[PDB]
Amino acid sequence: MKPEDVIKEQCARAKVVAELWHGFTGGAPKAALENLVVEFNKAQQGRCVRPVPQGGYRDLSTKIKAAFAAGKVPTMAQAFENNIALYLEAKALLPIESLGVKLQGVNLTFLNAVRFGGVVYGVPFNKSIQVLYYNKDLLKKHGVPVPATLEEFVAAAKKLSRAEGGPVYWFQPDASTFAYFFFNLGGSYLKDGKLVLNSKEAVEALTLLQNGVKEGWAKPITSGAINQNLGSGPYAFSVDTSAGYTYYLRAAKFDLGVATLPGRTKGQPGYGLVQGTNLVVFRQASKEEQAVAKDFLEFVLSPRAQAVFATATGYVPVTEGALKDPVYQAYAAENPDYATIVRQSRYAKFEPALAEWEQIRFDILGQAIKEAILNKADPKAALDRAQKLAEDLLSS
Ligand SMILES: Nc1nc2c(ncn2[C@@H]2O[C@H](COP(=O)(O)O[C@H]3[C@@H](O)[C@H](n4ccc(=O)[nH]c4=O)O[C@@H]3CO)[C@H]3CC(O)(O)C[C@H]32)c(=O)[nH]1
Ligand code: NA
Repeated sequence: MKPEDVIKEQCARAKVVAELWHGFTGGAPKAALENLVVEFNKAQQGRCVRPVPQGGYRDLSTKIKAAFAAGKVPTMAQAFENNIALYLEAKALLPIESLGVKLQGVNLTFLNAVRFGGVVYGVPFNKSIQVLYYNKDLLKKHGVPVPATLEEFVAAAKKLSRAEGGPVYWFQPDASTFAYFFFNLGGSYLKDGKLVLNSKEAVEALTLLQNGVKEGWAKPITSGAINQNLGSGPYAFSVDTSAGYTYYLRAAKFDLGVATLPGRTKGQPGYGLVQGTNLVVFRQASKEEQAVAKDFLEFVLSPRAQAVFATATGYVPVTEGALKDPVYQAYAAENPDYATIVRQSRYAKFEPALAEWEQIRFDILGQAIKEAILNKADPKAALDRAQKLAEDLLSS
């Protein structure tokens, strides 16, 4: 019996059920969420959370949009910072501390990101950082150190690619991969509060990827996740969400490494994109539903729940207390990758929290990166188009 079967049963015998719409399609993240919910439901007296899978995160936002039109929101959902900004336009969200959920010791990297007009509207739950995944076997084979700088990263990819006869830096042509290169070549999306997609650092970042493809050291992955493509051709590195850890581990036929991101200099690791989601609570939910939300959120923020979630998935523990939990400690003592993910979570950048950001990152920025990388569109012309489309979307 799967944990979602156990939850369906707990929920059947409950007098209040708080629905939690999420965007986990399976693997470790879906299992860890459900296991956490099973445990919460068991300590309650007929008060339950029902996790409802809505597809991926994009399917999730579309389902929540539909929910607003219909006037039937769930009690909780996962949200990106930009989803929070959008739901706040609708005034759809309960201030988190109005529930009496205590947030002291939540990492300010995550807590800052859920604060709008000084008010916290989300609980950091499943927060990821990009890390460098690598093939320790293939690097040892050719005597190539883990690269510490972007310069060493490009040299390693070129040297390994020539040795193995194939592009060893694997990347998705998407906003998430672009963010790593953009941020770490000095880029910033907002200039005096205006969204700029076509700055010289944008052009430089997209050019580096496109030159990578031409020169034969960067391999665009067009079909499924990087971890879904492992096994065809030599692989040295990717830059990818920490929540892909269990996916990399299950798929890898080689000894998997995790490192901090290459930076401009050895003085500091590069910045990683913060991804995954916060839990929000909808004004429309009943007093009783909101009360279960309140208890669920205190449970999810407990050191044990965060320790178990983070060690099962590769997400970043969102609390100082999680790091002092002995379950976390015992995982970290036998697996240094958990410390690597925490170390990398210190060098952490967000995309803009604009209501329209979801549409822009996929259908505009995402497209322009695909045009340059897959159709050999001029990097600057592809981003000049993106800038034009985003300004049309954002205008007035
Ligand atoms: N809607 C919307 N999505 C957004 C936004 N910002 C970023 N993202 C997407 O967040 C994903 C990273 O979030 P994360 O929770 O760190 O990782 C996910 C999965 O990515 C990852 N996974 C799943 C299957 C698999 O084979 N491998 C694997 O690594 O496991 C986790 C649960 O699904 C990226 C994925 C993307 O959709 O291509 C674009 C990115 C936004 O603002 N809105
Ligand atoms: Na999955």
